[PDB]
Amino acid sequence: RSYPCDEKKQNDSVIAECSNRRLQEVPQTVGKYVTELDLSDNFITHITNESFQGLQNLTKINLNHNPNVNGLNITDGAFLNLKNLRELLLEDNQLPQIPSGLPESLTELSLIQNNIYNITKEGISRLINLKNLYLAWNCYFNKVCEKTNIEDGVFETLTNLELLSLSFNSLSHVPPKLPSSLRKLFLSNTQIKYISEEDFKGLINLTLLDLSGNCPRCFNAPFPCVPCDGGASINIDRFAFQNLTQLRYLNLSSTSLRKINAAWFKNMPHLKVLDLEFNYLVGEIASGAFLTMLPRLEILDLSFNYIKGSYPQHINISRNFSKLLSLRALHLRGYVFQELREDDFQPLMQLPNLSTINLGINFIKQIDFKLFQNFSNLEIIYLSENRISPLVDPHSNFYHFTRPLIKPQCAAYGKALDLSLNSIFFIGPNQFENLPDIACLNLSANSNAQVLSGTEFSAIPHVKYLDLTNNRLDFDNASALTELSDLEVLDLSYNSHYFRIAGVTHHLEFIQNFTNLKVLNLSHNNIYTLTDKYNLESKSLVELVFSGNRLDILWNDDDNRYISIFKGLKNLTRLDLSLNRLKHIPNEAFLNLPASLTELHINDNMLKFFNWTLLQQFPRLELLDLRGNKLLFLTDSLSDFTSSLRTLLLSHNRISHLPSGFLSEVSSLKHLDLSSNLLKTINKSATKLSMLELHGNPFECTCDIGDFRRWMDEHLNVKIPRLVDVICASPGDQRGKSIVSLE
Amino acid sequence: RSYPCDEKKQNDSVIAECSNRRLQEVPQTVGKYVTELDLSDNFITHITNESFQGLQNLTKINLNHNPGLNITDGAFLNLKNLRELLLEDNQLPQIPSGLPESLTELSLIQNNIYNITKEGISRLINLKNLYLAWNCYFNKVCEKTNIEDGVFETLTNLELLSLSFNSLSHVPPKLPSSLRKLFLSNTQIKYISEEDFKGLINLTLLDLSGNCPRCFNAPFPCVPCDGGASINIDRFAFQNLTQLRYLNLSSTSLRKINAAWFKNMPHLKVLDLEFNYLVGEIASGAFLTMLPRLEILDLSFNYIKGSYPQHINISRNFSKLLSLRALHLRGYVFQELREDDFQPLMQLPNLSTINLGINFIKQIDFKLFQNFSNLEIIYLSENRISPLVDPHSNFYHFTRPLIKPQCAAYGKALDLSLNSIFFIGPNQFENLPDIACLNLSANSNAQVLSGTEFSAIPHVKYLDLTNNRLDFDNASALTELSDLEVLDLSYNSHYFGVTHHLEFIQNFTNLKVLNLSHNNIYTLTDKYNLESKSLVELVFSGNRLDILWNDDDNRYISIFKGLKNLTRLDLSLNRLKHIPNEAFLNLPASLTELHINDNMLKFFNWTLLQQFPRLELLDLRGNKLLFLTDSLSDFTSSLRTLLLSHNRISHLPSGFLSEVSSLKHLDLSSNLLKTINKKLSMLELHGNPFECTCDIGDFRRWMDEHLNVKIPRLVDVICASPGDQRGKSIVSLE
Ligand SMILES: *[C@@H]1O[C@H](CO)[C@@H](O[C@@H]2O[C@H](CO)[C@@H](O[C@@H]3O[C@H](CO[C@H]4O[C@H](CO)[C@@H](O)[C@H](O)[C@@H]4O)[C@@H](O)[C@H](O[C@H]4O[C@H](CO)[C@@H](O)[C@H](O)[C@@H]4O)[C@@H]3O)[C@H](O)[C@H]2NC(C)=O)[C@H](O)[C@H]1NC(C)=O
Ligand SMILES: *[C@@H]1O[C@H](CO)[C@@H](O[C@@H]2O[C@H](CO)[C@@H](O[C@@H]3O[C@H](CO[C@H]4O[C@H](CO)[C@@H](O)[C@H](O)[C@@H]4O)[C@@H](O)[C@H](O)[C@@H]3O)[C@H](O)[C@H]2NC(C)=O)[C@H](O)[C@H]1NC(C)=O
Ligand SMILES: *[C@@H]1O[C@H](CO)[C@@H](O[C@@H]2O[C@H](CO)[C@@H](O[C@H]3O[C@H](CO[C@H]4O[C@H](CO)[C@@H](O)[C@H](O)[C@@H]4O)[C@@H](O)[C@H](O)[C@@H]3O)[C@H](O)[C@H]2NC(C)=O)[C@H](O)[C@H]1NC(C)=O
Ligand SMILES: *[C@@H]1O[C@H](CO)[C@@H](O[C@@H]2O[C@H](CO)[C@@H](O[C@@H]3O[C@H](CO)[C@@H](O)[C@H](O)[C@@H]3O)[C@H](O)[C@H]2NC(C)=O)[C@H](O)[C@H]1NC(C)=O
Ligand SMILES: *[C@@H]1O[C@H](CO)[C@@H](O[C@@H]2O[C@H](CO)[C@@H](O)[C@H](O)[C@H]2NC(C)=O)[C@H](O)[C@H]1NC(C)=O
Ligand SMILES: *[C@@H]1O[C@H](CO)[C@@H](O[C@@H]2O[C@H](CO)[C@@H](O)[C@H](O)[C@H]2NC(C)=O)[C@H](O)[C@H]1NC(C)=O
Ligand SMILES: COc1ccc2c(-c3ccc(O)c(C)c3)ccnc2c1
Ligand SMILES: COc1ccc2c(-c3ccc(O)c(C)c3)ccnc2c1
Ligand SMILES: *[C@@H]1O[C@H](CO)[C@@H](O)[C@H](O)[C@H]1NC(C)=O
Ligand SMILES: *[C@@H]1O[C@H](CO)[C@@H](O)[C@H](O)[C@H]1NC(C)=O
Ligand SMILES: *[C@@H]1O[C@H](CO)[C@@H](O)[C@H](O)[C@H]1NC(C)=O
Repeated sequence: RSYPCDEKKQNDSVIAECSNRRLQEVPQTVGKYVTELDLSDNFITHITNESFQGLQNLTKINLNHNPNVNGLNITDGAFLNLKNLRELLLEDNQLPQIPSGLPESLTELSLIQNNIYNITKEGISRLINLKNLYLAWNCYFNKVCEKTNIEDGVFETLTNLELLSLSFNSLSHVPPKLPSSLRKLFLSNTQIKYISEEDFKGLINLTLLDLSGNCPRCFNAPFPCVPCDGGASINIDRFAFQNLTQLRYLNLSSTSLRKINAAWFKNMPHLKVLDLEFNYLVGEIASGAFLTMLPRLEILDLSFNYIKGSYPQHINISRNFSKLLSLRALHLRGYVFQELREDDFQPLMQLPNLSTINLGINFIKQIDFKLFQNFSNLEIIYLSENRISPLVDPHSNFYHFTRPLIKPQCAAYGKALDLSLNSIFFIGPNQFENLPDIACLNLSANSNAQVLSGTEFSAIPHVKYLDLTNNRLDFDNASALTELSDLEVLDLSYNSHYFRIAGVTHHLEFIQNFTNLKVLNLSHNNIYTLTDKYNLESKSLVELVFSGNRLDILWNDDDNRYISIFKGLKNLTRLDLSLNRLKHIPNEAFLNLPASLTELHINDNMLKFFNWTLLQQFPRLELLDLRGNKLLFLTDSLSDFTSSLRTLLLSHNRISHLPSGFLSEVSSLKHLDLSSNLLKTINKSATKLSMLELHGNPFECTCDIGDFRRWMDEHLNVKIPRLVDVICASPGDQRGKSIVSLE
Repeated sequence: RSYPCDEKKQNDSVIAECSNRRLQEVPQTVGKYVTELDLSDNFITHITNESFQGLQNLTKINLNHNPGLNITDGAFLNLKNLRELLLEDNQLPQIPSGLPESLTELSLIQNNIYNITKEGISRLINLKNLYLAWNCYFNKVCEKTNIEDGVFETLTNLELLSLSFNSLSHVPPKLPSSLRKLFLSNTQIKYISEEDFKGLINLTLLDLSGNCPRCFNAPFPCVPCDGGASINIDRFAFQNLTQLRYLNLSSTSLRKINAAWFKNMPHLKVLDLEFNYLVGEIASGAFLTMLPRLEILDLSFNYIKGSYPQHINISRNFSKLLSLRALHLRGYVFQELREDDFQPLMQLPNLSTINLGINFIKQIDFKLFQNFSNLEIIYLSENRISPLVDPHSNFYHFTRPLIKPQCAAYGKALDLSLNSIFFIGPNQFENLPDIACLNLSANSNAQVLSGTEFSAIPHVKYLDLTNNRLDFDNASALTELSDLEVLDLSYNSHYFGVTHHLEFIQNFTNLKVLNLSHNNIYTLTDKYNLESKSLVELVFSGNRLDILWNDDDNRYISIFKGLKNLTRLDLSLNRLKHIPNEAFLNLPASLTELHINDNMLKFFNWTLLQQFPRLELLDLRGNKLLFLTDSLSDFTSSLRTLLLSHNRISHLPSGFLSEVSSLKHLDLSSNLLKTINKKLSMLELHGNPFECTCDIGDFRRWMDEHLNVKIPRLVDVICASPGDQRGKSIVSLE
């Protein structure tokens, strides 16, 4: 049993997860087999040639974010002992210089978020084996440095370097003497205003070049931002990319470009992805000579080149967009325009592989929706943050929202269409005419108050995943949504009435109708009474998320109407009853919970009593989640009630005693979470167990606890995570120390 | 010191607050003098002869929300000065037998009283206001409220009679002539006879709302008459009702309004026609010519389902409304407002309020609001303007000012909240009248303010920009409003790690109140001080003063040093563990009210209160404070109100109060005091783990010696130990 780090196999090696544990120094108590050690986000202040002895097999060390709440003191040659160190991460360490005498065995070095202003031969030219060198975020908006200083030809000794990142350093100019081994050169936000012909010669293996943020488009810029003055674009010489014939990724976002020289791509027959966000290219989009130079371009971002002060009727799309044969995703966020017509997108209708059109946040009023029928491969039509009316961390892409436009689980069903955050206040009768066949649909957050009658979705009868979150919908008619017989997922999360006055009823009879409905989410609907039918019914449903409702009211109904609300959901395996303000559950009510359950969540309620006997009603149950409640005790023999339960989550409760033979014998239990409770100790009197969580208990650390210590040691198979936070409250002297420290 | 009731005199009388104390019976522990006894919201089950034994000097008794409640026939008879009895939410099956003739007001709301019998109330001759709403409404038991013939006819001083939320089917016969306010909402009365309201010549208010309701999109249950069928009101229904000031026909499913209804009704002042089907009537509108004295017309939510018309059709007969003060056309739902459409309201001399909330209007011809003599309130919330290039509440017409009063006070108010003004248009404000109060809240507004956006309405005194994404980095931002006094930027953040420039504040000659709550301010660029000679109030809640004051170079040690007129400052929710000792001394010495609550303070340097000779109120609630100083007098003589609840203070320094004569109100509720040892007016102790051992029944006597000092919530100052005692109130032990 390791301490303080959590140690485990990874692939074919053993790894030491030692992060966020308040260590003031590299431990010497690390396993012998460990080759990767993560000490990041700690209180480590100094590193000497002695810190990592007896650990010479180490391949990778991560020291990021040390220390927390002056920087890190790295003695010279501190690491020269480690003859196998490949990857060394020193990020956010407040380093004042490149540490000297770093092992020549290194292949990946990261020194981002430090105060390093000199890049010297001393520091890193002995490191002939570097593949990946990351020096970013060192001089930006800081009294010093004035300017990062790059000793002429530091690199070039680096004949194996493939990745170099100098982004976010005041460089003013591209370093000369860069190795020809480079494939990826990151120079975002480096105050490089001009790109000579000479600057990138000899880099005939370049696959990626990042020059974003040079001559920022500073307008409404979240971070500080010093534009070039004259509002001038970066200045790239004509033939400046002529011997870059491998370039696959070019990121010119936020370089104040008005004009794009088609010369730049003359020798770039493979350009795959072009970032042009945060520029002034409305003009160039209208004409665009350069579009003829990019028959292999797969991803084009022209987002956020709107013209301040302006809100034009139509978008202007060059004919040349049709020369983009290989285009897969066109990102046209925040161009800002009112009407979009069939004819405006004629160019894109020919592109065979175009599957994503992103028209996010253009505040568009009218769209000619039939136009999307005319595309062989549209999979994702993303129209969030428009005005359609009813119809009668420095390791993140800084500029292009890379996470999915639409929830995988929704898009997985087919063509997706996102109309969230528009003006669709009711669903017009022509709302969805001329749409192609949509499988996934977002109407979230449209202040939408439709009285659903069963005819609103007839034009797209095959929607499978429907997101209606954050509207004001009325599904009192039991025909509601019936035209969607293939619907599999429904999200009514956060749905209320338009008045947001307390006292709203709900009819849930529409649910029973669906023969393959699988997931329904009524979270935060504030349901306290159903009208007429007091049972939900489904032969298909598998998941109901009922959180943020008033089951506390429903089950305390003195006349007993909701004793079986859920029983008729006959296939249900997962039920989330969290946040329902539950003090206790009528025994009768709990025994009507569908016997089919596998996972039950009653966490974050106010339960003070739980009838462990009732788990006999539930032969298939595996996960029971009673976290964040007010429970005082546990039944002294669980086995007798269930032989199915795998995981029991009790954390954030008021349990001070473990019953005798509680764990002897739970039998089928693997994960037990008794963390943040009121245990002071554990009897030896209290198995197939494999996680036991205990951090956050006010443990009395005397000789009484010694029982448990030797139970732990004689049960290494049972993981107990997070030891650091298994804290003695008493008796300080002991207080604050980990219960693994005593004798 | 009355227990358990808190007692205090108001005018000649004397009140005994006695609610929310978990009482199971009527204390015989009651001040003999008490004339008003409030017992509501408790755990009471029985009322007897000698539940009020020697209390003949009682005048009002409230027993609402208890615990059903059981009352002995004649339980109240003894009390010959009993005027007002309130018995709501009591689960009563019948009207208590034998009630004092003396009653002028009775209330039996939210009970199960299905029969109104002479036996019950025919003796109560002096009744003026009788409330019986919500007894027979959607519970299978009681199909119908049974009302004895002429039961109310002996009540011949009866002014107000409410029976709303009861199935009656028809207006009861034999009502007394002295009725002035008859409330019959939600009663299932689809027909009004001529005889129903015969001769009620003192009526000023009639409520028929909710009979044959517009059930479509109704929050609570709802059942229309058969078909979309309207209430049926006989042509003569209202013929002898000349006094009527108030008529509520909300949600009666009206398509047609018979102008004859108003023939004999020249003084009608307020008329509710909300939630009906009168798009037609609004276009034609005969009834409109019969309403010369009407002041508040409400036509809200008459929208036709499925429809979204370009225009609104106002009949020209809208000009026959010469007394009009407020028109409420919410939820009509239309797309364009042309100058011509509101011709009929333009010379109505006293029209001060137009409310067009929730119409989803895309375009308005704004110059038209210039053709109005007395507009004060133009309410356009929840439309689509683009950038230009409880029983006793009102079910339907909601009452709560349309615009914060504080804003409206300044002059003409324009609320364009919840529209689509995603930036500020070059011509957004051209051809508006002279606006004093503007609400731009929640338009997803990303304007980079440059100092010229507002110059067509430069006389804005109160500007509300909350819930947008404004960029005010430029030092000229908003300066064009040199008369600006209130600025609200609550919840403003970038549309995507964002820094702030605040220089713009200094330029204002007359700015009173600045609100920056929830701006996640962690850094200022260039200038590190806020500066103003006018600012009285700053709200800096929900920002990163923890980061700013833990700067290495100490840039922000004088962030507010230069708000030299500052009286009120709010540093709540800033994640403060620790305020650097001299940063605290650089807060305006002008300060009167300093709020540092809902942070994480471990320590507080009580000495530094010397530098603040004006401080009346200090608020440190919701922190982790361990200690109070013993010598608070040395450090201030100004402080009146100190608030410490929700801290970890287990010790009260001896003679802490003695002598901080200045202190009037001291809140130590929800702290760790186990006890209290050896000129104040309130002291809050509840929520403390008191030890109820014999030592420190000192404090118990210290309470007796000082009756002047008020302790609220006494039933909740609760022994934790040794217990046994655990759960008992401190007051009870011996
Ligand atoms: C309304 O209610 C629904 C139903 O709950 C919510 O939608 C579900 O949301 C949950 C998360 O809240 C989703 O669960 C997550 O799925 C992710 C996708 O998993 C991939 O890989 C797994 C491997 O097993 C596959 O099963 C799956 O097909 C995918 O290929 C996972 O990333 C998530 O894993 C979580 O657990 C592990 C720990 O075990 C963590 O390491 C992860 O970080 C993570 O937290 C998780 O399982 C679920 O898939 C959604 N379902 C549907 C149908 O949409 C909605 O969110 C809710 N709506 C609103 C508004 O709240
Ligand atoms: C941003 O900060 C603003 C300034 O703090 C917030 O506005 C303030 O809101 C408080 C309450 O949150 C108001 O105080 C209330 O005012 C009413 C009315 O007071 C006036 O009239 C009464 C008689 O009716 C009289 O007694 C007073 O003397 C007043 O003249 C009080 O009745 C309440 O008890 C309470 O004090 C401030 O008045 C108000 N200031 C302004 C300038 O509006 C604002 O809400 C904040 N924004 C957000 C989003 O939170
Ligand atoms: C149909 O429209 C009717 C208007 O014709 C509505 O009648 C109004 O009913 C409301 C809600 O029950 C009632 O509530 C208010 O009155 C109580 C008494 O007023 C006191 O306080 C005020 C304020 O300071 C003062 O001006 C008064 O003199 C008095 O002292 C208040 O306790 C309560 O908080 C509330 O303000 C209205 O007074 C009543 N209007 C009249 C003129 O009687 C009716 O509600 C509506 N029906 C439905 C179902 O919506
Ligand atoms: C400008 O655009 C380029 C692409 O043209 C962006 O390059 C990408 O940068 C992101 C963020 O670092 C990289 O993602 C990372 O990948 C690695 C390795 O698989 C992983 O460790 C990280 O978790 C993350 O997934 C991405 O690889 C890199 N793209 C390529 C093709 O190398 C660049 O960030 C843009 N510049 C700015 C300032 O936004
Ligand atoms: C439908 O649109 C809404 C709004 O765009 C999406 O909501 C976002 O969801 C993610 C993950 O659930 C959150 O982190 C964001 O904060 C949400 N944004 C907002 C503005 O609320 C929603 O996920 C979309 N639905 C689908 C199925 O993709
Ligand atoms: C501007 O418009 C907003 C939106 O209607 C108003 O916001 C309300 O503020 C009050 C507090 O005064 C809250 O109780 C409500 O919840 C808010 N309503 C909404 C819909 O958010 C705001 O009051 C208006 N500003 C002024 C100055 O009148
Ligand atoms: C003077 O400052 C501005 C600021 C913002 C805009 C915008 C704008 C607004 C909100 C948005 O979400 C997007 C993408 C753009 C459009 C036009 N003109 C402006 C002028
Ligand atoms: C069949 O269901 C509906 C539901 C709602 C409407 C609405 C509507 C929506 C939301 C609102 O706030 C207002 C005031 C009206 C307008 C038209 N036709 C409808 C049809
Ligand atoms: C489109 O995608 C397919 C399969 O991924 C690929 O074979 C084809 O080359 C692509 N089309 C073009 C024009 O590049
Ligand atoms: C119930 O759902 C499970 C998947 O959760 C599935 O294996 C089973 O076939 C379903 N049975 C019915 C009747 O829906
Ligand atoms: C400072 O505040 C006081 C009280 O509101 C006021 O009388 C005075 O005019 C203000 N000072 C300035 C310079 O505006």
